[PDB]
Amino acid sequence: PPGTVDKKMVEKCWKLMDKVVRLCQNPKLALKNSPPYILDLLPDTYQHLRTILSRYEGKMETLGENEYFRVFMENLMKKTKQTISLFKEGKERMYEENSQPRRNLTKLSLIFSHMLAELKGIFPSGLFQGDTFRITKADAAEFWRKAFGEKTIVPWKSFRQALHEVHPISSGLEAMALKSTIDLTCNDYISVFEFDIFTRLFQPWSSLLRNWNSLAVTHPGYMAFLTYDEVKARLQKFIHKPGSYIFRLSCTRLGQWAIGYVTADGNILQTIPHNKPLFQALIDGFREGFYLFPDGRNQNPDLTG
Amino acid sequence: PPGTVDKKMVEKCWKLMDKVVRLCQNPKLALKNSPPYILDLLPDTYQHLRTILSRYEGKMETLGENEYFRVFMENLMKKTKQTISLFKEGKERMYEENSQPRRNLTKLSLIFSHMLAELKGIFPSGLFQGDTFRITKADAAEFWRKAFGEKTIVPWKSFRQALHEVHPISSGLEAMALKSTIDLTCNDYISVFEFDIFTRLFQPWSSLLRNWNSLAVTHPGYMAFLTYDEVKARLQKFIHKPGSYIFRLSCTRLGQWAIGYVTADGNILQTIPHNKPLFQALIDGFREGFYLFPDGRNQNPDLTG
Amino acid sequence: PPGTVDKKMVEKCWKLMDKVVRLCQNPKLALKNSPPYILDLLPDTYQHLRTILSRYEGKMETLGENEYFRVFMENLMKKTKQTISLFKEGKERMYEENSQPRRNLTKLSLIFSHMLAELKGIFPSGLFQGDTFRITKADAAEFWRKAFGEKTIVPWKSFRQALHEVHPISSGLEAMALKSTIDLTCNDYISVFEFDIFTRLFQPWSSLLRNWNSLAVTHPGYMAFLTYDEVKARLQKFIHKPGSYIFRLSCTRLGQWAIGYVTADGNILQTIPHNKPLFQALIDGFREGFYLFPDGRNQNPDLTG
Amino acid sequence: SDGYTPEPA
Amino acid sequence: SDGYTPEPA
Amino acid sequence: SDGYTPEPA
Ligand SMILES: [Ca+2]
Ligand SMILES: [Ca+2]
Ligand SMILES: [Ca+2]
Repeated sequence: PPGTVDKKMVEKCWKLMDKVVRLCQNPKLALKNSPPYILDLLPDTYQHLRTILSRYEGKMETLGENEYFRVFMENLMKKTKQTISLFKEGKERMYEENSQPRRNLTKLSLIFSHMLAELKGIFPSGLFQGDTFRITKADAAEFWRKAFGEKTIVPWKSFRQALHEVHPISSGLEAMALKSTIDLTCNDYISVFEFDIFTRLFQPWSSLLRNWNSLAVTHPGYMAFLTYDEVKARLQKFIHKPGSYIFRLSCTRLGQWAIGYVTADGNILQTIPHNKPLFQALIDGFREGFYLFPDGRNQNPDLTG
Repeated sequence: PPGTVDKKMVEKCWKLMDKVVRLCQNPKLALKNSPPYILDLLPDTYQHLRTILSRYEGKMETLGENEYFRVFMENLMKKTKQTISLFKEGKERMYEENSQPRRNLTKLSLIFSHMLAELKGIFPSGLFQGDTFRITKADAAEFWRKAFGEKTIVPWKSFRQALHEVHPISSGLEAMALKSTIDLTCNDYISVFEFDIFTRLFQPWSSLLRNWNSLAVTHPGYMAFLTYDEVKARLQKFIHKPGSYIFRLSCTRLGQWAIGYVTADGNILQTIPHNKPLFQALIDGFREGFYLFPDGRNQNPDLTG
Repeated sequence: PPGTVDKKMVEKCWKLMDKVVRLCQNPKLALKNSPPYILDLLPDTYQHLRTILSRYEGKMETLGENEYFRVFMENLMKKTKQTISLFKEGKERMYEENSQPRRNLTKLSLIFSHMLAELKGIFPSGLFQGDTFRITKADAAEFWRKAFGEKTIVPWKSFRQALHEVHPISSGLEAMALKSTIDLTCNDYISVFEFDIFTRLFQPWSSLLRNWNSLAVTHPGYMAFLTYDEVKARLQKFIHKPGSYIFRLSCTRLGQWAIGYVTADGNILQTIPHNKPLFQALIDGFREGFYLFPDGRNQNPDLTG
Repeated sequence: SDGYTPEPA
Repeated sequence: SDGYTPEPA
Repeated sequence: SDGYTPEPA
């Protein structure tokens, strides 16, 4: 993996993070408070990094050499550099919302949220427990343990070939689609944390990639790195077409689905389905007249097989 | 409309707003954090005004002359002056809760919430899009467009005569009741935003004023400019009379209804009905034993016609 | 009761509270923001004490001698001293989570939450209205009024003998169990506020102590001074055993129950039952397959009698 | 934010 | 935090 | 504030 994490690199990273903070306090950006909110995320990430350092008082050599922590720190440093490049190389299109540069800052925001979530899953309370992480579906737990043991983080290639023995991937293009879905921190590493998220979202394990095919790859309602405010904004054009709906990953309850939909009374509501898989929510909502037109489209996929 | 908005007037307004802030940090007031909270509202309003100015860097002449923005700024300035008068001309009855002066500060609070909401609807992201605002019910959309085109804001008189051609108003007293309901920012102007709120609340459009007659004008459960904390406080006297209920506009989800009710287990709960109009919620809740005694009264209106 | 409350003692108490605040800002502790959060609680308690003092401007002699306020201030001072002792006499086991010292700081946190809640119930808006407090169940209201009149706070002994005439307590050990449940502020005084909480939780009044026997004393799912984050953490080991459940007092909606449960899709969800007593929620959840194994145990109590 | 709970049972 | 509401009616 | 969700399905 990347290099060992010393004090010099943590104090560089914070200085990068504080630069992204200053950039992001531009009033022309019109940043709204809702998650994911980069103005809370960077400060919160520093705080959890303070926590880790504090509990590794003495044992810095152990922490500095930890594999996950080295990959994490590199991801964090790379992403905060991408955000600084994005502002600089975007000059004034950062301010026109629905410019590409601006969509790119929202996507980073989400990535900064997914990274903080992963770091807290792996280091709850500032201490490394990647090696005892609990994978939430038992079959998926068995897969990881048989393939990688108690490893916290594995390169994409090695993950893809392990997955491929049990759940065959059809092609190069399907594999790249798969990668973008799972690899929430976008760093070409698959964590036990990102694996947990993906197999909870696309359970049951016994048909994993067919489930991911129907709900994401071939479904017009699925929306990849979208936020709550983006879903609301996207549905506005269908305000007069009750039953229009889209769905995505929840950013604050990672592992759970969030469905957005236009009601018959002129509201745009967002829900998080409980005690039922997305399929069943989608089927029943169609049957009850709520989830009819995915992304405002007139046909809806028949998930009833 | 009012005068053009220059730098001198924005810096006056902020100075007024900061005076209301200082007044409102009196510990004798016992202000609670819940929405609507004047201590978050004024600061937030400044922030969105910072945002607007920032995106009109250069084009101040365009912004300064915008019709809605001129009316807004006047409303904001008038209301912050009323609040300063209220403290000064209230001397020490501001501190006795359930004094009139104190109820008047709560009502202003709500008004400051409704204004901020209108300003964000009309200037989402700091840019003026009153002219493309989406009215949420299609019929109501047609009405506005046929009557006023793409105007953002119209004087009450002109609004009343337009409404009156399609939905006849019975009398002067009914017209004044109507005005107080719709005119959420209390400035004798009806925005496309306030119109949207009113027709979402009292839909369907085809019986608009009968709907507003049954649910507000003649219903003992309707409560005009009340907050969540006021509803809770008002229901306390009926704590031992399960089924007592009141309803009002939600302040944080403008356009939606919030029902307050005393349960059979000694709780006071507040709900926001979804995928059904207030009528249906009221009828079904009566039939299921939840919403029985409006404002603790023994008879309940029969909405089942 | 304890001594009269003067200025000297309030300025001592604040100085103690600010010491607990400094101790609690240690990054090694890894304190999470969720309620109960001692970093918001102490500051908030000071603020409500500022409020009280401010409305008793002049009448300090009246406030200083108020019975409830004297007992409160003593409780607040004793508990903030216990927390300072706990850090000092815990040296470095404060930092190992699931050390005893660390569990003890969580329990104090909860106590600091219960005290602030009691002080706001008795002094809503900074003014003493213990004497008109509304007890939420009518029978329980009658009991208090017949036994103690309009008293705000009564010593445990006197409370136990009053209760004992109407709802006989079986033994010394049952009485001590009863005391720990009711006495939320742990100070050997029972407030009208704590009484209200207990009789709302364990209603109906006509079988009070049998209800408390079945749901708390003999139930393996009941969890005494546990927080939301502790329930989530406790259920992790049962992540693969859907139907495992535990319940407790809600800390932010005192008087209401919060049930934690592992779903069939790999989630840990927490709910607050409404318009039904805990018994009925427990029975129906068992019958629908949600609440099966209390604390992960294979048998579940039959509450259906 | 204030507590809004699901419609009654 | 954002507004998530109960599943549709 | 913590996440409390609607009673189970
Ligand atoms: Ca990754
Ligand atoms: Ca207006
Ligand atoms: Ca007590």
